[PDB]
Amino acid sequence: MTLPAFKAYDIRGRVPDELNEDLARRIGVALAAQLDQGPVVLGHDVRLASPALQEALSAGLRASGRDVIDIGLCGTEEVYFQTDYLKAAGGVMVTASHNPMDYNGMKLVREQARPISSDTGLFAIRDTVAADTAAPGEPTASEQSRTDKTAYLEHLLSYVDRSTLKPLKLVVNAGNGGAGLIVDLLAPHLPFEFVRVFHEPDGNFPNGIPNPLLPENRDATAKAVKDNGADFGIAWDGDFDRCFFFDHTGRFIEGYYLVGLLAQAILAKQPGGKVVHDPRLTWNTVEQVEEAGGIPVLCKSGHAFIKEKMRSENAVYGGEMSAHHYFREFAYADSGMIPWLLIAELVSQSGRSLADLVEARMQKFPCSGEINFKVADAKASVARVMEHYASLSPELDYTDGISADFGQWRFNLRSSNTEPLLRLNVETRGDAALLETRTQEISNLLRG
Ligand SMILES: O=P(O)(O)C[C@H]1O[C@H](CO)[C@@H](O)[C@H](O)[C@H]1O
Ligand SMILES: [Ca+2]
Repeated sequence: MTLPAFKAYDIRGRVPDELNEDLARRIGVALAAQLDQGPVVLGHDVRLASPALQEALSAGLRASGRDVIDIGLCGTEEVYFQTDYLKAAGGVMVTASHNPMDYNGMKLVREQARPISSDTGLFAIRDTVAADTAAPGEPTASEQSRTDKTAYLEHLLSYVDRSTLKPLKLVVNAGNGGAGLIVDLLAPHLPFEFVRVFHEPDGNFPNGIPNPLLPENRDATAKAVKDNGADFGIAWDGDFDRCFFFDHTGRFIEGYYLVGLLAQAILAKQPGGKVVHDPRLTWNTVEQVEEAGGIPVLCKSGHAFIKEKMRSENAVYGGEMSAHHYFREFAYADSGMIPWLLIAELVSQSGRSLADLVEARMQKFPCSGEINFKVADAKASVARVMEHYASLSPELDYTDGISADFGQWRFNLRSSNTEPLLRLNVETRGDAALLETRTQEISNLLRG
């Protein structure tokens, strides 16, 4: 067969069956043969296995003559930023994002933090590793320990005018992932009062997997916000490349509406910029980008596609409805920290709550949120939906699965590139009853 840990965008597996130290080391040797010249930046997340996997990966790399720069415990965006900042040949983050306790993985980038996908070298690494039968060589290169985050921190703060910031009260929920360490390093430079929930890094995840979409993690943050009268709350996944917002009532804000709002914040600083967005949910983003003088640029979802469209278009900002936010000045990479700094500045400067900033957008373009399906025949399921609606003549688009625009409502339906699921997203023009009917009706066609 082929190695199962090698997914489309990255390496995800169960330790030690699909991913282990010998596989990691072999990945190190194979990566040395794919990169242009320069050192390799390594980082890892809080998971229990992640240091041992990094040590193995460093050994394979140094056996093949690449210097390693170990930046230690970190979030995924720091490997991206440090790879670009230090002009390294590439970087590797050991992490399993939001996945179960027995999982780990790796995200790989080349120069300027460009992603390595199955498309673009990750499957060439897989093939090399699959065949590499050789014995581990000895380290012929060094490992430098570069744990200082000053440049990263200074970079993050540069997005906001610190003298316009009000002493807002913010709940932060790191889910025992790694985000609280960055918060605690920024706190001395910010006027905010932080209310820290599930703050300490703990790879045993005592309070559960860092995944804010799970209702127990959701309710922990929503409750902290109401109990403390915070202005809003922020929660991250384990490696904090995803950021989720809660308004002052404790209400979870669908990542879709943050794309348009962050867009407007950015185009206030860089007028006439291009903004990259995905096709799942579109109408609110397009109108807000245009209202702000920007240019909306549609792109297939998935972080490797977004980053490339942004480079090739010189887009100032890009956003997915799955809580990934991308910034040109951040090596065209995603950050889970920049978003909430931008929102904090917006609230401070406008005198508006986060709830009021999004309220009218949510009523103007209600959406279903992402709904996932395991079905028997994904093709036959999709066929049934298209059959049922063909007599209404929807405008179709195949940029990313199927988008069907009916005028007053639309949906996107697409297979996942990382799970064997169908993902559904629906939205209407200010009609919540139509939203519910069409979402139930489509759900029925899918399952039946
Ligand atoms: O499983 P999917 O939908 O193909 C890909 C999923 O993970 C990616 C990487 O975190 C995200 O960029 C994407 O928006 C998300 O839907
Ligand atoms: Ca993540």
